[PDB]
Amino acid sequence: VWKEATTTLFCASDAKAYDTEVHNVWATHACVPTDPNPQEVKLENVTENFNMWKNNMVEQMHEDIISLWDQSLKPCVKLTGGSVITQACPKVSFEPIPIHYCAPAGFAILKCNDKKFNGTGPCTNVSTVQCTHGIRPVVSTQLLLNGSLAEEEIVIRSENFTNNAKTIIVQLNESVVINCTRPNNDIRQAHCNLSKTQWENTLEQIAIKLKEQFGNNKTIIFNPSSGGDPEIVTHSFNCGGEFFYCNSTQLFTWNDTRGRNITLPCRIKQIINMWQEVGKAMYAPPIRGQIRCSSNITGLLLTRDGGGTEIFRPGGGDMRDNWRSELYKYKVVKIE
Amino acid sequence: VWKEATTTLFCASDAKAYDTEVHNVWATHACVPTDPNPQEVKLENVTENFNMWKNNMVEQMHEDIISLWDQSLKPCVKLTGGSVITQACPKVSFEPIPIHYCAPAGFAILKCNDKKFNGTGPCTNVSTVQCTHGIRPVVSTQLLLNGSLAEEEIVIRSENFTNNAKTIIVQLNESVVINCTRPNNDIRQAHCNLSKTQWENTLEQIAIKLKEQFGNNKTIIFNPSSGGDPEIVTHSFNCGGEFFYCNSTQLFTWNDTRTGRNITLPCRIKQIINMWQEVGKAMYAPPIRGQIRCSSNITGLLLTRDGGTNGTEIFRPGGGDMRDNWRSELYKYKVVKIE
Amino acid sequence: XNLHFCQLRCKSLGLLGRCAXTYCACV
Ligand SMILES: *[C@@H]1O[C@H](CO)[C@@H](O)[C@H](O)[C@H]1NC(C)=O
Ligand SMILES: *[C@@H]1O[C@H](CO)[C@@H](O)[C@H](O)[C@H]1NC(C)=O
Ligand SMILES: *[C@@H]1O[C@H](CO)[C@@H](O)[C@H](O)[C@H]1NC(C)=O
Ligand SMILES: *[C@@H]1O[C@H](CO)[C@@H](O)[C@H](O)[C@H]1NC(C)=O
Ligand SMILES: *[C@@H]1O[C@H](CO)[C@@H](O)[C@H](O)[C@H]1NC(C)=O
Ligand SMILES: *[C@@H]1O[C@H](CO)[C@@H](O)[C@H](O)[C@H]1NC(C)=O
Ligand SMILES: *[C@@H]1O[C@H](CO)[C@@H](O)[C@H](O)[C@H]1NC(C)=O
Ligand SMILES: *[C@@H]1O[C@H](CO)[C@@H](O)[C@H](O)[C@H]1NC(C)=O
Ligand SMILES: *[C@@H]1O[C@H](CO)[C@@H](O)[C@H](O)[C@H]1NC(C)=O
Ligand SMILES: *[C@@H]1O[C@H](CO)[C@@H](O)[C@H](O)[C@H]1NC(C)=O
Ligand SMILES: *[C@@H]1O[C@H](CO)[C@@H](O)[C@H](O)[C@H]1NC(C)=O
Ligand SMILES: *[C@@H]1O[C@H](CO)[C@@H](O)[C@H](O)[C@H]1NC(C)=O
Ligand SMILES: *[C@@H]1O[C@H](CO)[C@@H](O)[C@H](O)[C@H]1NC(C)=O
Ligand SMILES: *[C@@H]1O[C@H](CO)[C@@H](O)[C@H](O)[C@H]1NC(C)=O
Ligand SMILES: *[C@@H]1O[C@H](CO)[C@@H](O)[C@H](O)[C@H]1NC(C)=O
Ligand SMILES: *[C@@H]1O[C@H](CO)[C@@H](O)[C@H](O)[C@H]1NC(C)=O
Ligand SMILES: *[C@@H]1O[C@H](CO)[C@@H](O)[C@H](O)[C@H]1NC(C)=O
Ligand SMILES: *[C@@H]1O[C@H](CO)[C@@H](O)[C@H](O)[C@H]1NC(C)=O
Repeated sequence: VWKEATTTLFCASDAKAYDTEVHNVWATHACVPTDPNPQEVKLENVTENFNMWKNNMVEQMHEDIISLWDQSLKPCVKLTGGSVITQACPKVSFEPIPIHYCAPAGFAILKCNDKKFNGTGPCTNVSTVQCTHGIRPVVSTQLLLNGSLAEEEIVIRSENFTNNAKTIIVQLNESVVINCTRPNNDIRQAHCNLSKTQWENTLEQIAIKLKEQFGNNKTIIFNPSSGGDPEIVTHSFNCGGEFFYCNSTQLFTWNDTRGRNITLPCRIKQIINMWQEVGKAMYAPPIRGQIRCSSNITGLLLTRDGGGTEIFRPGGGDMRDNWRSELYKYKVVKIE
Repeated sequence: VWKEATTTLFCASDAKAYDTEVHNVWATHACVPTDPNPQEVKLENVTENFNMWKNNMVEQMHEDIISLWDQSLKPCVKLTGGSVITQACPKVSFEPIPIHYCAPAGFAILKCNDKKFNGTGPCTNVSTVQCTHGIRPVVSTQLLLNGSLAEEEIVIRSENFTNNAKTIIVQLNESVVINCTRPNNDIRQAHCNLSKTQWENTLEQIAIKLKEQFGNNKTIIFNPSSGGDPEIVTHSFNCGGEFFYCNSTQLFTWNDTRTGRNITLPCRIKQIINMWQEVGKAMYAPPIRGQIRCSSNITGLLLTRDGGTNGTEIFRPGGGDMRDNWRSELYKYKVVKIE
Repeated sequence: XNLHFCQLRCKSLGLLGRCAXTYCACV
């Protein structure tokens, strides 16, 4: 039996050498072209244990996206461990592209195709792939954006549901579009719009899935973040090179008893807590013009308070869970 | 429920301030006196999951014994990362004493009292203790010495038996005494004696337990180490402050189908050792004169199984990572935060 | 463990090398 193994995974993408956008520039040097001849092979009569919570693929992707950001988005000033660095901090073009992860010779990527697979334990429908599907490396909190949808129904996953410290990764089966804009011509004022009925419908469906997990006798409540760094109190993300911090109170205030768009007030910030490592970075003020991103919300990161009522709040922070939300169906094994 | 948590464990012991033996000296400064008023409380109707393979108590003990050795046994020369240090390297008195680990305020040590508990999963007989039982921090390979015996029968434990890369920790239920001596008046030549019939009986009983795990149709073979550093190819240990490397071929060459009363293992006292504390090498001074002798209870073993067909499983002596030594005693314990 | 030197030495023995803590073990 092929054993799980850590190796040198390589990336593949449709990056273009003539595209100055920073993911493209990074991928042009770091990645090969997307597999022109993909091959999925069903492994008949194989059952394989997976563990999405202990998957080195996640650590590898994390290191790569850290490198992409570090090379691409230069802050004017950076503070880590009481030491300050300053450097040129030009504005850049920034729009994530799908990155595939591929196993080199001697190794295989196993993929779990069981429907509503919870992320750990035995998988009875296993295939090998040369590379993963293309994953856009979106760095964000609270909401998972532009990812892959669940096929049949919403799925919730946790390393341990009974442990209130463990993040719950929600995988939606229907996307909710969110359009975030800093309008052309307060240069830091921005907003996001999304369908109210679609969002409410989504919360209602997640609540059902949480009740399945925690008990039919439970009443499910969503409440806003309990506090901490602005990056995790707000839905934070990068749009067009600018760091958006969007107030998500309206997204996460809900119970099962009760305009047409939800509008989230946002701010573009120059001084951010870094996700790559503990420290702070300051960037230049916003570029001029319309700054706009239209994204599919495809997942959520939640925490549960713990203590007949269960309260859930937006979470995230560790971007490894973002990568995990896409990598959960894969593992790398050594062919022996 | 109360959650597993990492805290600042403190140690307790019967160390004496007047005893210049190095564990005693270390414990005199690092530990408190053994609990004069131990209290074990049964937690009625409580089932608790344990995971001996991910227990921070193990990491804490490991760091403590590293510190004990680093303070106590100074090599004349030490090579790490291509850099050389040299220093005074006095000979010392060395005889491990039992150390207890205790939880401070706000935390509790849970103990699993299920018989033949395999180390992971639910325990139905859980108690709380203020401190662990007294554990002698014996640093050794292949054989676990002066430890705690299983109560009713041999138990084997692994993080994953089907994974041939995972060490198998054997807990015996009957000790086998092993006497190791460098005779008074080749100063580096030593040997170990143990009962042949007792050792053979032990291998036979372990084999039965391995068969239980791997399949009745399997034939069980023990073979010696496949190689590597001498520390793990031999049964290595410290006796009287000297590093003994004992050839264990005779202990680990066995099959089910079959004179002398005692097994005599040839040993050497070595001055140049691969360090267990950290990757590097150290040189100590030549052995003291006089009889250097230790009589120990073999209470466990560390084994590896050869990966894969065809009907046969081969087991070899292993060890090396001293965390498994600590784990062999700490497997019934975990620390939780009282919340 | 020095894993490469371990792999180096064990390879010479016709075996794989792996760390056993800070020691080299051949497989
Ligand atoms: C196994 O999964 C693959 C991929 O989704 C699917 O095409 C196939 O029908 C599945 N097999 C069975 C027996 O369900
Ligand atoms: C997920 O599924 C596995 C196998 O069905 C099960 O053992 C586990 O308890 C489930 N819940 C988890 C992993 O949180
Ligand atoms: C968002 O989802 C739509 C389908 O509703 C799809 O056509 C589009 O490509 C998705 N966008 C991204 C960035 O994945
Ligand atoms: C999403 O899941 C719900 C509940 O299972 C189902 O009714 C709905 O059709 C699904 N939507 C899509 C687009 O698959
Ligand atoms: C899940 O977390 C709870 C609460 O910390 C803990 O009691 C339980 O042992 C955990 N379950 C597993 C399987 O580790
Ligand atoms: C988002 O933008 C698309 C076009 O980019 C538009 O069709 C849709 O109505 C917008 N949604 C909201 C909530 O503004
Ligand atoms: C589940 O619901 C029943 C019915 O209300 C209640 O009596 C019981 O205490 C609940 N159990 C837990 C663990 O909350
Ligand atoms: C977020 O919006 C709510 C209103 O929905 C407001 O009470 C709160 O002050 C806002 N948070 C911040 C940090 O401004
Ligand atoms: C989501 O994908 C769309 C299409 O590439 C892009 O316009 C948008 O900026 C993306 N959102 C984020 C947050 O990267
Ligand atoms: C639980 O374990 C303790 C300690 O070994 C023992 O004294 C007691 O009899 C056990 N209880 C049961 C019901 O086995
Ligand atoms: C060894 O075992 C004997 C009983 O067989 C016991 O009396 C003695 O205290 C043990 N010694 C150590 C160091 O554990
Ligand atoms: C150890 O377990 C065996 C079971 O094989 C038993 O026969 C033996 O009596 C036990 N040891 C002692 C000292 O009772
Ligand atoms: C420990 O025992 C449990 C049953 O309580 C079992 O599920 C688990 O596999 C055992 N551990 C190992 C390493 O086999
Ligand atoms: C045990 O190890 C084998 C071999 O690597 C692996 O196939 C299996 O999934 C492992 N079991 C668990 C529960 O991780
Ligand atoms: C070990 O020494 C003890 C006394 O210290 C003795 O009774 C026993 O027979 C010895 N065993 C061997 C194998 O020499
Ligand atoms: C260990 O002893 C055996 C004899 O049983 C011998 O063949 C082997 O060479 C010895 N090992 C070493 C390193 O001398
Ligand atoms: C079996 O063991 C005997 C002595 O223990 C040994 O001479 C013989 O070579 C071994 N053969 C096999 C096939 O195990
Ligand atoms: C085992 O314990 C006995 C009694 O304290 C001691 O004489 C002997 O040296 C110990 N063995 C080791 C290897 O520490």
